[PDB]
Amino acid sequence: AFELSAAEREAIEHEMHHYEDPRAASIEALKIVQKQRGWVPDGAIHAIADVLGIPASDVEGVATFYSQIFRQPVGRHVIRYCDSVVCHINGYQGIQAALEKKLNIKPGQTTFDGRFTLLPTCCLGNCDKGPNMMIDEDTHAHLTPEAIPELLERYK
Amino acid sequence: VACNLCAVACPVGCISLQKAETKDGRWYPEFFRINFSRCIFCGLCEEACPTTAIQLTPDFEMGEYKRQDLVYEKEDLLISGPGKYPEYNFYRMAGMAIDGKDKGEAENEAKPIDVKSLLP
Amino acid sequence: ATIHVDGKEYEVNGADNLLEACLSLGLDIPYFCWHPALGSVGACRQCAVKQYQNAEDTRGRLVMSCMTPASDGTFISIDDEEAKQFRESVVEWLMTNHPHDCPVCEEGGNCHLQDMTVMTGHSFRRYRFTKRTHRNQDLGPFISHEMNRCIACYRCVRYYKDYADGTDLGVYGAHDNVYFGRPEDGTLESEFSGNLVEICPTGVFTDKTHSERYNRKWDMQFAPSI
Amino acid sequence: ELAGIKDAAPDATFRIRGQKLAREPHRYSGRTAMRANISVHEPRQPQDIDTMFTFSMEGNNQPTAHRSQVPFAWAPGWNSPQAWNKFQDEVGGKLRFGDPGVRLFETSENGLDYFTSVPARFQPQDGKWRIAPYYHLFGSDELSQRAPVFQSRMPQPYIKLNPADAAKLGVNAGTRVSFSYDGNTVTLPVEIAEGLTAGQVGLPMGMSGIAPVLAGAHLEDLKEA
Amino acid sequence: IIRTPETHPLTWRLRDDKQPVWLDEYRSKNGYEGARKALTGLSPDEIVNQVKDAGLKGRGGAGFSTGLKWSLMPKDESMNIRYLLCNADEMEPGTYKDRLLMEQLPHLLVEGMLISAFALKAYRGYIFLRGEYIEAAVNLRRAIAEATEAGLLGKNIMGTGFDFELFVHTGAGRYICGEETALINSLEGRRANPRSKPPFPATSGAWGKPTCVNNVETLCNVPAILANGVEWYQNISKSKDAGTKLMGFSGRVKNPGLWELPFGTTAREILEDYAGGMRDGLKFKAWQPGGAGTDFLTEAHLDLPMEFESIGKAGSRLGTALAMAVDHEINMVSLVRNLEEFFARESCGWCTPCRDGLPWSVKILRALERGEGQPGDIETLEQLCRFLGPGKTFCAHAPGAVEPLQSAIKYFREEFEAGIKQPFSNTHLINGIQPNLLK
Ligand SMILES: NC(=O)C1=CN([C@@H]2O[C@H](COP(=O)(O)OP(=O)(O)OC[C@H]3O[C@@H](n4cnc5c(N)ncnc54)[C@H](O)[C@@H]3O)[C@@H](O)[C@H]2O)C=CC1
Ligand SMILES: Cc1cc2nc3c(=O)[nH]c(=O)nc-3n(C[C@H](O)[C@H](O)[C@H](O)COP(=O)(O)O)c2cc1C
Ligand code: SF4
Ligand code: SF4
Ligand code: SF4
Ligand code: SF4
Ligand code: SF4
Ligand code: FES
Ligand code: FES
Repeated sequence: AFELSAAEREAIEHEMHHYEDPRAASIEALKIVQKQRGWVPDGAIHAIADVLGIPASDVEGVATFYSQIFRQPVGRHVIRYCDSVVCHINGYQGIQAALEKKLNIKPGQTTFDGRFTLLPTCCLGNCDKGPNMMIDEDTHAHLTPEAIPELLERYK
Repeated sequence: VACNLCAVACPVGCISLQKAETKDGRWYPEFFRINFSRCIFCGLCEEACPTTAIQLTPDFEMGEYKRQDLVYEKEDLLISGPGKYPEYNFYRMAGMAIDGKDKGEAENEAKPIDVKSLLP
Repeated sequence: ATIHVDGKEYEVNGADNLLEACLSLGLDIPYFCWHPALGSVGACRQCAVKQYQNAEDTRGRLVMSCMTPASDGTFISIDDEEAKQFRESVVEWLMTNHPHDCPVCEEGGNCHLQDMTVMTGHSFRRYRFTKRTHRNQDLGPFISHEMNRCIACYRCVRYYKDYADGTDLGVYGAHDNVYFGRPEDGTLESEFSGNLVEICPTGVFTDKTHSERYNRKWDMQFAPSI
Repeated sequence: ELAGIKDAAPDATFRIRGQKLAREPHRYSGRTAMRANISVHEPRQPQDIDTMFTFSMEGNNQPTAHRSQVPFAWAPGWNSPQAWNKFQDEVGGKLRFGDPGVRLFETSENGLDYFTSVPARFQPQDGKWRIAPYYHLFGSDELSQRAPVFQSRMPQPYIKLNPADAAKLGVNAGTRVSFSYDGNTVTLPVEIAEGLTAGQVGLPMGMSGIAPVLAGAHLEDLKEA
Repeated sequence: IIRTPETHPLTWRLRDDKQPVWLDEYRSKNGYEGARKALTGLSPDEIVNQVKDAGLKGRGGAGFSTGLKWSLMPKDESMNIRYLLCNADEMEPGTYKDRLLMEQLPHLLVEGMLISAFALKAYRGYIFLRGEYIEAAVNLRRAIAEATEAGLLGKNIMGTGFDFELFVHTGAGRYICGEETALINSLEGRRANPRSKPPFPATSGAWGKPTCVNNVETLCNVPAILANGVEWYQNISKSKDAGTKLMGFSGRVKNPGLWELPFGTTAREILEDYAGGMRDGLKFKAWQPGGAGTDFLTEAHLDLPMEFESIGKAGSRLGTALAMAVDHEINMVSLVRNLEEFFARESCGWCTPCRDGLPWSVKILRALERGEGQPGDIETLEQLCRFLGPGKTFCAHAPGAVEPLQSAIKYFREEFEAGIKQPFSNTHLINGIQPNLLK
C-alpha cells in the first residue's frame, strides 16, 4: 500500500506547472519519491502515473531507463565510484578494491547493515582531479586507497 | 519435443504426432504414430530431428501378418535409452524453462538481469 | 516517381518510403521494425540498401529503405555487397542472444525472424559468448510471453500504444536489457491485444489458445471465412 | 434485395488455370499416417462440390493467382504473416485483384424525412428500475461466451447501481440483491457505478440468464436478499 | 598565464579562490552588457545574423554553425511558442568544461540563454543539467533567482516587453540524454531515445514546437560576441574556427586541467606548456583529442593545431577539445575494453548495431585482456568498427563508440594480437555425429 505524502504530491504538482505537458514531470516525480524514500517502490509507479495522468507503463519505462532512479532498495548512502577512462588511467581499480575490502560487498550490492550501496557510475565530469567517487550528494576527488576507510567513516 | 519436423520432412507422410505440454512446460508428443507399411526407411526424419529423438536402428525383421499392425504407436517406438546418440540433450540448449532448468541455466546462457537492477 | 533498383527502372509512388515501394514491386528487402499499418521508425536497421545520387556514382552509402523516400531519380542497390554484408551482420547481431528454441517455439514455420535469417544467408555462428536471458510474465489467458526470443524491434509497443491506444504494455530497461511487456503480471487489457501474435515477428507473444493444441502452419487446413 | 450475394464469391466451377484453390499448404504432412490408427487404407480426400476450394494441397495458392478469396498467405521465403505483402497490389493496400465481398445496396438518391418523435426525458419512478445495457466483448456474444477460454476472461456477474440508489436501498458494494423479471427472481452482487444515472440498474447483456432483450426493460421488487 | 577580457572572454572573470561569481560582482566586470545591447538595440534577426557572421560553432563537439542553426527556425508568426534548451548534460568521459563554466560563472550562462532566447524569440528556456552536478544546480538556481529579482528574467525584461522563463531540469543519469533529440525526449518525460532527422528540432522539437539545443559553452560564447562585437570575435585568432575554446589535457600529466585557448594552438602546446608534460617516469604513448568518442592519436600528431579540420584530416575528431594522455604503462586493450564497456552500457537500446554489437566487442576485448582471444576476434572487431560507422546506426553514439577501437587497432595492433592465445572453438563434440571439418 503506497500513498504519496502531501509534500511529495505538492512537489510533483509544482513541477507539473513548469512544462506544457504533465508527462514532462515524470523524471522529477520519480526523483522526488526517491529523495524522500531512498528509492522508488513498486506502488510509487502507479501513484506517480495517477498524479501525472500518464500510464504506469510509461512511468516504469522511464524509471527503468534511467540509472539514477533506483527501482530496488538501496542503503542509507550510495557510493558511486567513476569507472570511466580517465579515472581508469588514474587508477580507479585500487579505489574499487579498497571500497570492496572495507565494505565486504561487490558493486551493485548493499552492506548487511543497510549503510552503504556500492555502485559504479559513468564519468562524473571531474577527470582532471581523478579518480573520483560520489557519496550521496558529495563528490570526492584525488582518491587514494588509504583515504577510503577514513573518508567512508564520516557517513553514518 | 513434438516439434513436427520429422513429419513434414517425411516424403511419404507416414508420421503423425501431436504436441502436448507438461505442467512445468516441457513439450512432448501426446501421440506418435508411424505407418511402417508406408515407410521407405530413407532416414530423412532422423536427419531432420533437432533433438536426436527419432532414430533409425539396425533392425530389419519387421514382417507382419496384418498390415494394420504395421501402424506403430508411441508405445511401440519409445525405447528406454539414448540409442545411437548417447549424450545429446536438446533441453540443455533450449532457452525455454522446464523443471530442473530455470532461465539462465542452459548452455552458453547468462543469468537473467532484472530491468530494476541498480547496475547501469 | 521513377527509381532505379540494381540497374532496373521502376515506377513507384513518390509519397512512399523505399522499403514499401520495393516490396510492392516484388523485391525482397529484409525488415523487422517497419509495419505497413505502423509506419517507419528505423529501429532494427535490417532494411539497409546502398544509395547512389547519380547513375555515375559507384561509392554509394548505406541507408534505411524504410526511412528513405522513394522520390524521383534515386538509385539504390539491394544486392550490393556492402548492403548484403550489413544485413547479414544485423541478423547475426540479433542471433547472438537468441535462444535455441525453434523446436519448442510456437512461431516456428511461421516466424519472420526465421525467414529473415534464411533470407540474408546467415547460417554460420561465430559468436561464442553468453546469451542474455529474461524472465517471463503472465499476460492472461490469450497471450503467452517469452522474452528470450525478443529482437527489440519495438513493433509490439508501437502497435499496442500508438495504434491501439493501449496503456498496459511498454518497454523497460536499457541497452541490451530492454524488456517488452507489462509493468507487472496481469491480463492485457486491450480489446485488440491478440494482434500482437501476428505483429511480433518472433515467438515472444504467441497465441496461448492455439498453444494448448499446437500444430505448425504447414500442417494446418485453412479456409477463407468470416 | 439479396441479389448481390451471387457476386460475393465465384461459384464452384471457378478455376485458376484449370485447378482449384488449395485449402492447405503444399508441405502438408502426415497424409498416410494421420488416419492410420482408424484404418491403414487411406480414403479419398473429401470432395467439395459446394465451392471452388479443394480439401487438399492439390490446388492453387499463388499470390499472383487471379482471385479474391485467399485462404492463407504463403510465399517462398516468406512463411510469416508478412507473406500477405505478396498478395496485395501495394503493401498495406488492397488485395491485388480486389478485396472479396460486395455491397448489397448503393447510397440512395433521396434521403428520409426528419423523425419528429422526440422522446421525453427519463424520469425515475419508485419501485421501477430501468435496465441499462452493459455489453462485454468477452461475454455478450452467445457462441463465443460458450468457449472455455472466455470463462476466465469473462467478468463475474453483477448489477450496477448508482450510489444514491444503493444508499436508498441500504445496499453496499458486493451485497447480493434479488429482482424478479417475468417470473424469474434472480440474485446478483452489487457493483457501484458512479456514472450510471439514478433510476437505472446496469445489467450485463447476453450472459447466463440475462437476455439482451432486457435492454431498456423495467425491473420490479429490487431488494437486498 | 594572464587573463584579459580581450583574449579570455570566458575565463577572465574567474576568481582565484574558485568561488562562484554572483550578480553584483558579475555586473561589476561588465555583466549583462551584451544582454542590454541585444535586448534594447537589436532585433532578433540581426542578433542571429551577428552570431552567424561571428562564426561561432557548436562547442558541444560537432562544430555546427550556431547562427545557421538559429536561422533554421520557422519564419511564420503563427508558431509563437518556442523553446531554447541548454545541453548541460556533459557525460562524455574526459569532459569537464561545462562543470567549470556553470559552477563558478552561472550568470554568464544565464546571460547567454537570455540573449539567445531573445534572438530565437523563445518564450521558454530549459537548462538540461546532469544530476551529478549538484553545485552547478545550486549556483544556477541562485543566479536565476538573482536575475529574476533584478528584472533580468521573467516578465518585461529591461522594459522591452520580452518575456522569458528559465528553468533547470536535473537529469537522472544516462549518457544518451546529451544527444539533442534524446535530450528533447528526456525533457518531455520519456525514455531518452534519439529521433530521426529530418525534421530537425528547429522546426518540430520539444512538444512539436520550434526548439534550439545548444551547448553550455556555445551560449557562454554569445554574450561576449554581443558585448564586444563581431569584429573582435573574428580577430581572436587567425584560424578557420573563430573564437576561443576551452581546451585541456588530462591523465597522468603534471598539471591536468582546463585553459581557454584560441583555436589552432597545437596539442603539444597544451601538453607541455599548460599541462606540464607527462608525469615523472612516464613516457607518452597516445592521446585522445576530444573525449572518449574520438580516435586515438600518436606522438607524431602532437604538432597538430587543435581545429576541427586539422584533427579531422588526421583520422580523428576535435570533439570537446579536452584531450586525454595515455602513458606507456597503460595497456591499450584494457583501455579500449573500459571505453567499450562504457559505450555498450550507455546504449539506449533503440537500434540493433549499437545495442547488440557493442557488447560483442566488449566480450571480445574481455577475452583479449585475459589472454583468451581466439583467431577471428580482431577481424570481428574491425568489421564491427566498419558496420557501426555513421549512417549504419540510428544516432552517432555508436560511431563515437567505435572510433577509439578502430584507432587503437590501427596504431597498437601488436597489443591486440597478444591476447589471441587459444584456437577458435565455438562447438562442443556431440557423440555419434561427425563434424564437418572445414579447411
Ligand atoms: N558530452 C559531450 O559534450 C559529448 C559530445 N559529443 C559530440 O557530439 C557530436 C555528435 O553529435 P550530433 O548531434 O550527432 O552531431 P551533428 O553533426 O549531427 O549535429 C550537431 C548539431 O548540428 C545540428 N545540425 C546538423 N546538421 C543540421 C542540419 N542539416 N539542419 C539543422 N540542424 C543541423 C544538430 O541539430 C545539432 O544541434 C560529436 O562531434 C561528439 O564530439 C558526443 C558525446 C558526448
Ligand atoms: C551520444 C551523444 C551524446 C551527446 N552528449 C552531449 C552532451 O552531453 N552535451 C552536449 O552539449 N552535446 C552532446 N552531444 C552533441 C549534441 O547532440 C548536440 O550536438 C549538442 O548538444 C548541441 O549542439 P551545439 O554544439 O551546436 O551546441 C551528444 C551527442 C551524442 C551523439
Ligand atoms: S525413414 Fe520412414 S518415417 Fe522417416 S522420413 Fe523416411 S519414409 Fe518417413
Ligand atoms: S521425433 Fe524429433 S523431429 Fe520428430 S517431432 Fe520429435 S523432436 Fe521433432
Ligand atoms: S522466435 Fe523464431 S527464430 Fe526464435 S526460437 Fe521462435 S521460431 Fe526460432
Ligand atoms: S516482443 Fe516482439 S514485437 Fe516486441 S520488440 Fe520484441 S520482437 Fe519486436
Ligand atoms: S546508436 Fe542506436 S541504440 Fe545506440 S544510443 Fe544511438 S539510437 Fe540508441
Ligand atoms: S573519467 Fe572519471 S570523472 Fe571523468
Ligand atoms: S525496417 Fe527499416 S530499420 Fe527496421
